[PDB]
Amino acid sequence: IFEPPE
Amino acid sequence: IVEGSDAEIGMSPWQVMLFRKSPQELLCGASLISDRWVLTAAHCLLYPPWDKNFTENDLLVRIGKHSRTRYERNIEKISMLEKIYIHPRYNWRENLDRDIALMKLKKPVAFSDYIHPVCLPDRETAASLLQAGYKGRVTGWGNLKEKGQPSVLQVVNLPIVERPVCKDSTRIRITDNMFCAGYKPDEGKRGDACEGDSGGPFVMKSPFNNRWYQMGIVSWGEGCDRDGKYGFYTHVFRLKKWIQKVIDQFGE
Amino acid sequence: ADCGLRPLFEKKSLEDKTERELLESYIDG
Ligand SMILES: *[C@@H]1O[C@H](CO)[C@@H](O)[C@H](O)[C@H]1NC(C)=O
Ligand SMILES: OC[C@H]1O[C@@H](O)[C@H](O)[C@@H](O)[C@@H]1O
Ligand code: NA
Ligand code: NA
Repeated sequence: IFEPPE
Repeated sequence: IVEGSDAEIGMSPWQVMLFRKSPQELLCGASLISDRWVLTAAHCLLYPPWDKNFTENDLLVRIGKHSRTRYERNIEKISMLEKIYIHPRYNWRENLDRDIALMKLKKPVAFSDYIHPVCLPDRETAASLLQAGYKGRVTGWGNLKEKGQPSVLQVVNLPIVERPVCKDSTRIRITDNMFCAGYKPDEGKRGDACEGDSGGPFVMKSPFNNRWYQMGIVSWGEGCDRDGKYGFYTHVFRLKKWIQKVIDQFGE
Repeated sequence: ADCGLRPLFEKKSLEDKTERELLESYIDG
């Protein structure tokens, strides 16, 4: 699982 | 990276993560060679037998990173690409000859404690440093082994191996556009790039001027860290004329 | 043109933990 930006 | 260790903060500030927009995933490594251009391996982008053919709209690059999965607020940048350029004589049919590609950012990236490009070499720096036994450095978020994935950028220092040894240990046709590197069984020490490391940099530090130069790009190997086998790397100086030709006309 | 000098290392006269092994390989042998 990859942590999201913005 | 196999038998490496954690990168230190800021150790490899040109290191770039090639990133698929959807599904989200880590594709390759890559490197920052100026505020406008990232350098990578062609088989990262185009490999027709596995239906690989990523256009610019498909990818993002993440620069400044340390952790593999975390969003590193206030440290990393993310950029859309403007265009991809693969070497026109890239040979995927056989041996991955000329396994290089350029990627142009849409916007110039700002440099910082974590984002800084690396040098490409000149003929002299090439001659001097590309020698059997001289060591360089590979960085990557690739597989730890042949768990699994590292938590942070991994680093290993590896010796360049003499052409005959490289040639005599694979049954694939080596071209002068490749070099190989890694330790031999009788040298004890271990270490290799792995899946996920493809496209990332093999750097050397010049003792003439103290700058890091990218002599290679992770291209391929058979398994990872196997005795009697070696990592193959794309000879960057050999292909430097294509690199400049591309930049001068699309650097804008 | 400032290529390859790291802000956290070379620009402040700090070495990383393993670059010396790079240089040990250029001088030894
Ligand atoms: C790869 O993608 C391009 C651009 O969408 C497409 O036109 C082509 O058929 C594909 N094959 C290539 C570039 O070899
Ligand atoms: O499936 C392939 C890989 O699985 C892993 O669990 C092992 O540690 C690797 O060395 C092996 O080659
Ligand atoms: Na690279
Ligand atoms: Na090996």
